[PDB]
Formats: sequence, C-alpha cells, structure tokens
Amino acid sequence: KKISGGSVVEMQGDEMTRIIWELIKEKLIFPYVELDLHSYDLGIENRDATNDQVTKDAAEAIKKHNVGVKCATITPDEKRVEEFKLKQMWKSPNGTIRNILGGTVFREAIICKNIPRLVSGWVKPIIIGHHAATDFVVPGPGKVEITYTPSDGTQKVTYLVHNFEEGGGVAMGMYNQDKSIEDFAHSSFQMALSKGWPLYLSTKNTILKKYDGRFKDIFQEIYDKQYKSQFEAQKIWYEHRLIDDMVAQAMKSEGGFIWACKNQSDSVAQGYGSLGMMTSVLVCPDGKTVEAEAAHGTVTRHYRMYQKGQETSTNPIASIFAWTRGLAHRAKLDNNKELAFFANALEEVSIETIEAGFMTKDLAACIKGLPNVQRSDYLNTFEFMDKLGENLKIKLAQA
Amino acid sequence: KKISGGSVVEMQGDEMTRIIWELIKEKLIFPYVELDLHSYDLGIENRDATNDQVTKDAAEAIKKHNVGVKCATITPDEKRVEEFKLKQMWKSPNGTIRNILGGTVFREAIICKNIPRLVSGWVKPIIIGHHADQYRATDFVVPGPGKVEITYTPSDGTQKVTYLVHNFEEGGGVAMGMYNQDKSIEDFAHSSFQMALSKGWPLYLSTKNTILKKYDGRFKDIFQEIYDKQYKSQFEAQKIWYEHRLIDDMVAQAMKSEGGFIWACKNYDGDVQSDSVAQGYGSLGMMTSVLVCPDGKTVEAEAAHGTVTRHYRMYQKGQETSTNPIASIFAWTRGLAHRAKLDNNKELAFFANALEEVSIETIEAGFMTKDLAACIKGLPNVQRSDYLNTFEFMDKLGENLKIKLAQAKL
Ligand SMILES: NC(=O)C1=CN([C@@H]2O[C@H](COP(=O)(O)OP(=O)(O)OC[C@H]3O[C@@H](n4cnc5c(N)ncnc54)[C@H](OP(=O)(O)O)[C@@H]3O)[C@@H](O)[C@H]2O)C=CC1
Ligand SMILES: NC(=O)C1=CN([C@@H]2O[C@H](COP(=O)(O)OP(=O)(O)OC[C@H]3O[C@@H](n4cnc5c(N)ncnc54)[C@H](OP(=O)(O)O)[C@@H]3O)[C@@H](O)[C@H]2O)C=CC1
Ligand SMILES: Cc1cc([C@H](C)Nc2nccc(N3C(=O)OC[C@@H]3[C@H](C)F)n2)ncc1-c1ccnc(C(F)(F)F)c1
Ligand SMILES: Cc1cc([C@H](C)Nc2nccc(N3C(=O)OC[C@@H]3[C@H](C)F)n2)ncc1-c1ccnc(C(F)(F)F)c1
Ligand SMILES: Cc1cc([C@H](C)Nc2nccc(N3C(=O)OC[C@@H]3[C@H](C)F)n2)ncc1-c1ccnc(C(F)(F)F)c1
Repeated sequence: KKISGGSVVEMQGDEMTRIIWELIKEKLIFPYVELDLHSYDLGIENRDATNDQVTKDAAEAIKKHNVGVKCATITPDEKRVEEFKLKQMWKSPNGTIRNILGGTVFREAIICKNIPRLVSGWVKPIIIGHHAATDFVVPGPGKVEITYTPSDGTQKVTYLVHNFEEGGGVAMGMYNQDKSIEDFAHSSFQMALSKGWPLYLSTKNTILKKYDGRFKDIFQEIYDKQYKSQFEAQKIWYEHRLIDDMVAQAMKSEGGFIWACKNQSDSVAQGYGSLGMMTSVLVCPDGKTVEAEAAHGTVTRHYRMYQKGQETSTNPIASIFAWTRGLAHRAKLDNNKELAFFANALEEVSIETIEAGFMTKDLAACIKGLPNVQRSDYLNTFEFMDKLGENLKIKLAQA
Repeated sequence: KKISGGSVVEMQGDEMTRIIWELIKEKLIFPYVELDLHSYDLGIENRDATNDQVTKDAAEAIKKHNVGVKCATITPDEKRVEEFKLKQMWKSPNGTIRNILGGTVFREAIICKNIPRLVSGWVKPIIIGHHADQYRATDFVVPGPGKVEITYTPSDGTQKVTYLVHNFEEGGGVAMGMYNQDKSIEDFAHSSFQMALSKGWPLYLSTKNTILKKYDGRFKDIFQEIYDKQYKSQFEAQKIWYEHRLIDDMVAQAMKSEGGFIWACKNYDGDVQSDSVAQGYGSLGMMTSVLVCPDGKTVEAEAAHGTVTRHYRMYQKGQETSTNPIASIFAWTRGLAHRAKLDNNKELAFFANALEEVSIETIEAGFMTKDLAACIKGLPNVQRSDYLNTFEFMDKLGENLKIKLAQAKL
C-alpha cells in the first residue's frame, strides 16, 4: 500500500520535458505515493486557451499549499506565436510565478563520483542563489544627474553621473528596496538552515560601497538578530566575501556551501553539458513556500528528433529531483517520515544508477567526450527511466 | 650585427617582477636584439622621489613611440606608505597610463599542451576584450521614502529630460546611476575589429540588449554600423566574421568552442571573470594583457598579474622561489611583434614569434615552474623534482632560445 504524500501543486509543461514529466509520475511517483494533487496545465496551448489564467492560478495554489513542482514551459517568442497561432506573446510563466510568490532561486548540481566536474576539487554540490532599471540614450553633450528627494522635502541630493563633453552615449538608473534585500537575506538564511551548510554572500562593496554595502549590512543585521543561534546549533556559519576572493575561495573549495550572489548558473551547465543534472528551487523568505523545477528548458531540439521518430537520450534527473525536493519539503512541513524517506531514496537511486555505468548520452559525453561516444556507452531516455524504475523498486523493497 | 628592434618605451617595476624583468632583458632580449629603448623607472621609490611624475612621463613616451612594455607595479594602499614611508597614496600607475592613452584592454592566456585548461576543449587561446562600468558608477543610500530621478540636461540650454527611477513609498534602499559614451563604444569597436584582423580570428560582442534595450542596444548598433562600413570587407577576405551574441548564449558557446576567437564583453569585471578564475585555477603566470588604443597604432603590453609580493619576501629572506616569467616574457614579445608590424621588420617579427614558441615548447617538454607543475599534479601535490626555480627556468629558456635561433639560419 502507498504513501500519503499530502498537498502538492503540480504544473505540466511542454515538448520533451512534458513526455519525461508524465514518465516520472507514471513510473516513479504514483506507484508509491498518493497525492492530494493540485494539478495545473501550463502547456502552451492551454495557456493560450485560458489567456494565461492557469499560470496565475498555479501560482496562488503554490502560495496556498507551500509546495510546487513545475515542468519546463515554452516561453513564447515571435516564432512561437506563429507556431501555435498564439493570441499574443504570453509572458514567461516563470516570471509570472516568481512575481506572485517572491523569493530567491537557488541552483544546485547533482554530483556523481564517476562524472567529471568542471573543477575537479568540487566533490560536494555548491548551491548558488542570485538576487533578481531605467536606461536611455544621451543625444549629446550635457549633464546626467541622479537626484533623491525625501518625502518631507527637508533636503535634496543631486549626484553627478557624468558630464558628457564630447558627443552622446547612454545612461541608466537602478535601485533596490530594503525589503527586497531583506527577503534575499531570509531566503538565503532559510536555505542554509534547511541544507545544514554554511552561507557566503559575495558583493563588490569595495567599488559599490553604498549599494553593495547595504546588502552586507542587511545580511549581517538579520543574521545577528534572527539566525545566528540557529546557525551555531547546526555548527554552520555566515560570512560576507568580496566577489574577487569568493571566486578564488570557491575554486579551491571541495563544495558543500551556499553562495548568495549580489551582482546565471544554468548557462555554464549548458556549456559544460550538465544542464540535465542541475536542479532549481525558488525559496520564499517565509521558509514555508517552495517551488522546485529543473534548471533547463523543454529541450526542443530533442523533442523535434523525438517527433520525427529518431531516438532520444534526454536526461531526466533534474526533472526527477524537482519531485524529490518538492516532496522532501512537503514531508518536512508535515513530519512525514515515510515521504521524506521516499524522496531521499529516489535521489540515491538516481545517483547509484549513474555511478553503476547506466546513464544518458550527455553524461557519457561528459566522461569520454562526445566525439568518442558510441551508442552502447549510453541509454536512451526510455531505457534509462526503466532502469531507474527497476532500481527504485529494489531499493524500496530492500527496506 | 644583432636584430634592429627600434623604438620601444620600457617601464620598470617592483619586487619579484622587477627581478624577473631584468633576467628577461639580459638573457632573452639583449643578446639578440638592440632596441631604441626609452626606459622609465616606475619603481615606487622613483615614483615617490619624482612625485609620480615619471609615471605620467612614461605615458606620453608611449603615445609618442606607440609601443610600451611594463613591469608590474605596486599599487599604493595605506599599508605601503608605512613600509616605504611614502609621501602620498599615489594612484596606481595603471589607471594613470590608461586614462591618458585610452583604449581597450585585451586579455589572452598562453596555452600549453601538457597544461590542462579549465575547459579541456579549449586548445586555442581565447581573447577577452573590454573597454578600459561598475567602476564609473555613482551609488548612494536611499535613507527613507522619497523619489529617485535621473535627468539629462543638454549643454545648449534646451529642455532637460527627466526619468523616474523609483518612488520609495515605504522604507528606503539603494540606487545608482551608470553611463557610457559613444566615443568609448566606438573605440571599443575599432580596437576589437582591428584585434580580430591582426590575429586572424572571428569576433563576438556580448550584451544583454533584450533587457537593457537602449543602453546595450547602443553597444550593439555601434559595433554593427562600424563593421558594416569599415571592416566587413576585410573580415570576409580572411574568412572570419563578426557577430553579436546574447551574453548567456555566448557563455555556453564559448565553453563549447575550441578557442581561437575574440570576445568583446560589455559588462566585464576583468579582476573577477579573468584574473580571479586564473588565480583560483592557478594560471595567473600564463595570463597576458595588452592595451590597444583606437588610433590603430599605440599599444601597451604587460603581464596580467602583479609584483608577486609573496615570492619576493621569500627571495628577500634567502629562500628559493619558483616564479613564472611567461606572462612577463609575452609582454615583451607582444610589444616587439607590434613594433615589427609598424616597421615591417621581418627579422624582429620572427624573433618575437620564436621567443613565444621557445617559451611554450620548453614547458611542453617538461621544464616548468612550480605553478605549472601544480596545474598537472594538483596545487598541494608538487615535489621539488617536478619543477625548476626562477633562475633555473630562465637558464633553460635561454639555452633553448639560442638553439632555436641557430637552427633558423637554414
Ligand atoms: N524554466 C523553464 O521553463 C525554461 C524554459 N525554457 C524554454 O525551453 C525551450 C527551449 O529552450 P532551449 O534554449 O533549447 O534551452 P533547453 O535547456 O531547453 O535546451 C538547451 C540545450 O541544453 C541541453 N539540455 C537541456 N536539457 C537537457 C536534458 N534534460 N538532457 C540532456 N540535455 C539537455 C541540450 O543540448 P544539446 O542540443 O547539446 O543536447 C539542449 O538542446 C524554449 O522555448 C524556452 O522558452 C528555457 C529555459 C527554462
Ligand atoms: N598590473 C599591475 O601593476 C598590478 C600590480 N599589482 C600589485 O602587486 C602587488 C601584489 O599583488 P597580489 O595580490 O599579490 O597579485 P599578484 O598577481 O602579484 O599575486 C597573486 C598570486 O597569484 C600567484 N601568481 C601571480 N603571478 C604569478 C607568477 N608570475 N608566477 C607564479 N604565481 C603567480 C601567486 O600565488 P601564490 O602566492 O599561491 O604563489 C600570487 O601570490 C600589490 O602591491 C599590487 O598593487 C597587482 C595587480 C596588478
Ligand atoms: C560554484 C558554482 C556552482 C554552480 C552549480 C550551481 N553548482 C555546482 N556544484 C558542483 C559542481 C558544479 N558543476 C561542475 O562541476 O561542472 C558543472 C557545474 C557548474 C555549472 F560548473 N556545479 N554553478 C556555478 C558556479 C560558479 C559560479 C561563478 N564562478 C565560478 C568559478 F569561480 F568557478 F569560476 C563557479
Ligand atoms: C567567476 C565569473 C564571474 C562572473 C560574473 C561577473 N560574476 C559572477 N559572480 C558569481 C556567479 C556568477 N555566475 C553564475 O553563477 O553563473 C553565471 C556567472 C558565471 C558565468 F559563472 N557570476 N562571470 C564569469 C565568471 C567566470 C569566468 C570564467 N570561468 C567561469 C567558470 F569557471 F564558472 F566557468 C566563470
Ligand atoms: C573564455 C575566457 C578566457 C579568458 C582568458 C583571457 N583566455 C583564456 N584562454 C584559454 C584558456 C583560459 N583559461 C583556462 O584554461 O583556465 C583559466 C583561463 C580562464 C580564466 F578560464 N583562458 N578569461 C576568461 C574567459 C571567460 C570569461 C567569462 N566567462 C567565461 C565562461 F563562459 F567560461 F564562464 C569565460
């Protein structure tokens, strides 16, 4: 008989990840967990048919139920508008969800001992969260100034940005509200306590002494009053770092830390060919609400090959870890030891399978190099899923 | 009876690099090349004793003679004035020289087969370009509610234009203004296009003009309209090209590339994205930098690292050091190669190339300093039998350079 998993918000997506998403639910989730499943179809056609209302409804559902797991979605461009005859170029579902939920996105790579790392000393995962303007054209010579006028009008400060003396150019003003900085701190501290890992904040406060110093000051202030004892209880710590020193410290580290960045990771994973092993999680500052997803997109290029009949080796691990992280967080909110056990076991099974030599083409290329990858070096998407299912069944049986 | 080098402005420096610098001239340059040297001592003693006038003097000579090579110089902080009992926390000579000559700084790592690269697919060097943007920004604290505006006031008395940045309705925060000039973007473009044709590699500019449509669009439009008019004809002769890339597309593209291209970066923190990574990876001694002025003629070449203070203390205390000179050598060779380009000096162009190849081949033959041995075996895992010290390595280079030049007379 199956585990009671509780309230989970699920969002269905597009193209290749949609296929893998259902495979995950059929093969890996539903045979072992029963869910009070709040399910929303963020497929592109249904977003068009509902005028993006389903996107907003999914976000309020995550807000209500604290656990969202999301499949990758097409963000419409002009060519997508014609492909599906869209009513309009709908806004990114991801931007809509985070706008409604707030919080900070943290990315984490999944490490297998048989898989090379970009920096080989990184033997434990590193978790990175980023904090997330008015620009214009200067037609010609003249002063660009930026002014602050307090609501009392008691004073007024006019800062010189630049006096253009030879021709024109460009200029911009940008800002941050304290509250958004504070939320960034709380999410970062909540992430470190949840993971049991130390936390570092990197800034350029040597250069942006006021702008970035505010990030350092608000992080330290919130830490001292609200998290320092909770950190000491888990024997973790928080420290600010100049970005220069953080880069060097990280490259000489073995991993296992949170890195809050004040200035993204998925582009480096894509260059390295490890996007299928990179998970993503949006952490709201309340410490209660989480939205988990893969860091990659719908993998359109693999989906076209699948549509034309050709065989596909798309990596499902990041999509799988979206479910494990969501369910693990659901278990923590509910004190569900059986669900917590299942979520961890599925992560172990995923890593053990790869470390036993059964992997998708991307992983094999990471070991050998793609110009040396023969077809027997890897499994296709569906073989790999079957293999994970066999190994998951065994792991759960052997207990 | 030697190779005629021509007019080169030199800039002497501080501590371990200065020691390296002299070995390079005595062992690698002077025995084969005679130069119209214009030497300036930017050692911090001579900067103090001349009230840092030698620094500004050295810059104009570069503008006069168009080729300069610079040894690493101490930047004065509050702790240096106590060590050197200085009379001022002078500017770093780098910022002085740069704002005088202007132009774009290009970074290039020196690649050896047996020395691993951060991305193994990189078999050819990648050159990063960036104008010499967060450093010229005005930031401040918003202490409480109120309005932040950014305004443009024309110098001809016409109507000022006001842009709202943000209305802080409750609480405060931070705000800042940034800027870039068309003239600097235009120099950036020309310097990049001229670097690509000189090296014979394609060129990419990366912006995020999807987000900063006006700020970064100006970068993209200016590069494109200079390319379409003044360089696309030359670019297609050498089978190369220029193209704009979104920054996140470009990161992935560069990591999948084999190297051998020029990357012009709008938002570039060179101390972070280049030096710090090389510092963490352990290859700062293999990183070179050259300032390319927009005139198409004036360059200043230098190592991308500093005076290596830690090694110098070890050398002062009597201990053996193993300091990598390659980046300092390639400051010379890149300056000489540019001098030969201007003077059509085949004999000097050959010497610069030969010195670059002897440096690379010596390492690929297994003779290297401590840092390069660490890149192979791991930073904490070097034995003394794995490397040569500073002077042992310079001797090995000198011996291989003599043999290389002898075999060239056939
Ligand atoms: N959070 C979200 O919902 C996101 C959605 N998208 C959307 O996805 C669509 C396609 O985006 P695209 O630019 O192709 O980015 P994708 O991440 O979808 O694909 C980029 C490339 O990375 C590799 N890759 C990505 N995921 C995997 C995987 N699971 N297994 C193996 N390889 C993988 C593939 O490279 P190779 O070709 O070398 O195999 C793929 O072609 C777009 O419409 C975009 O809007 C994009 C990002 C995020
Ligand atoms: N262009 C210029 O004039 C610059 C000057 N400086 C100046 O140099 C001084 C020291 O700066 P610092 O922070 O030490 O920067 P350095 O580049 O001098 O040293 C940084 C570290 O990187 C390694 N390293 C650097 N160069 C080499 C090399 N050629 N061979 C082997 N290893 C190398 C050393 O690591 P390890 O200790 O592990 O051996 C060194 O401690 C300061 O006074 C600063 O102002 C700094 C930057 C630029
Ligand atoms: C530290 C870090 C970690 C991660 C991911 C989220 N976490 C992680 N954890 C363990 C391994 C690992 N990765 C690996 O080994 O290769 C692929 C993937 C990685 C994409 F490279 N990624 N993303 C970027 C950085 C990073 C950001 C800025 N600067 C640097 C540097 F200083 F190094 F330049 C590194
Ligand atoms: C160190 C670094 C920092 C930055 C920017 C100015 N600052 C920053 N600070 C923190 C994180 C962060 N990045 C993140 O998280 O992902 C995207 C971006 C980064 C692409 F990683 N970028 N740009 C490039 C590099 C870099 C240069 C060469 N090699 C690598 C690597 F080794 F990673 F391949 C990384
Ligand atoms: C492409 C690149 C090249 C260089 C240097 C001037 N050129 C170079 N050429 C060959 C090898 C080589 N390096 C190597 O092998 O290790 C150390 C050093 C490098 C520091 F990694 N550096 N600096 C930074 C980047 C870069 C900048 C921003 N973003 C990324 C990335 F997209 F990767 F994140 C990479």
